[PDB]
Amino acid sequence: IVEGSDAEIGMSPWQVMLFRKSPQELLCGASLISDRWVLTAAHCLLYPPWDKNFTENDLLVRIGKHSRTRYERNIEKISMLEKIYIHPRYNWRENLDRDIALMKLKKPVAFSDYIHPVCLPDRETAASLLQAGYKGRVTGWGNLKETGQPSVLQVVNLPIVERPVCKDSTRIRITDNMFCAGYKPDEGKRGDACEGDSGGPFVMKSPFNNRWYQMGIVSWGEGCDRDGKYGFYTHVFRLKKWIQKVIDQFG
Amino acid sequence: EADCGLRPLFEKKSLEDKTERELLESYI
Amino acid sequence: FEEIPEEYLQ
Ligand SMILES: *[C@@H]1O[C@H](CO)[C@@H](O)[C@H](O)[C@H]1NC(C)=O
Ligand SMILES: NC(=[NH2+])NCCC[C@@H](N)C(=O)O
Ligand code: NA
Ligand code: NA
Repeated sequence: IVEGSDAEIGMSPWQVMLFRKSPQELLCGASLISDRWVLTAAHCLLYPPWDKNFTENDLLVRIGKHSRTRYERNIEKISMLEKIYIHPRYNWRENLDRDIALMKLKKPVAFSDYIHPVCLPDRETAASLLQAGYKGRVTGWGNLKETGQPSVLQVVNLPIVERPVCKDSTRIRITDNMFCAGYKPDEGKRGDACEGDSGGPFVMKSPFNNRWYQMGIVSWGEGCDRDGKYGFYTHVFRLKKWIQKVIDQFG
Repeated sequence: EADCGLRPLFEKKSLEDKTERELLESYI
Repeated sequence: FEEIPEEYLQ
């Protein structure tokens, strides 16, 4: 996260770290959506241009964390993966369309002050909140700058951007399964996700019921925090029918 | 889950975090 | 990164 701040303890209790077993390293962010299911970006698990195709036994999920590098004894919980599910129409060849994946845990994780699931949006919450200018929150342990790494989880609040501005900021073909967020050059303020934040959540706090909803997944960008560029996020609601089908069929 | 999105150390205790008000103020 | 308990790597 560029131009963010340290998270408060328990501020993002759905935060998940995707962790490679060997070598032991951070791979991506992710989010907890139930006691057995974790949501992430497909490109965190499958990206053939970079020879990336992880299997379940390659990975661990670390939940309840604050420090990036410490083993947070008596606080974090480490879970093994039962199965990975990647969206069948995830477009890794072109533009990362439908950049979404689910991970089912081998055993349910115990909720605590530090571990708690985020809600997924209904159609009405999505329609009400996914408006240009409305702000969401992005969290992660990724790099602090494009060109270093944080001691603890970082947080930044960023406004959703009008779709024509998103489209005009890039040569990549944007789809309805993506949205973009960030400040414009004339707005003064700054902030973006960066390398290592991929797969983590873009959340919004509903003013109707005071619950946090995951509207986006950190998907892609061109650099980090560049003027005139915006971060792109998987549109969770538009892919929720697939999420539900997976959980109903395999949960 | 039934209590999804309600954080133990914040909403469950009626404590606000340091920047959530910035989000609310943008929901015009 | 601090080493994690071996139980999670087995
Ligand atoms: C990813 O790896 C799995 C297991 O090796 C394989 O079945 C699948 O075809 C691979 N996907 C791609 C796009 O290469
Ligand atoms: N928003 C933004 N500038 N980038 C988001 C994608 C980060 C991805 N390259 C990674 O984690 O490697
Ligand atoms: Na364009
Ligand atoms: Na920017």
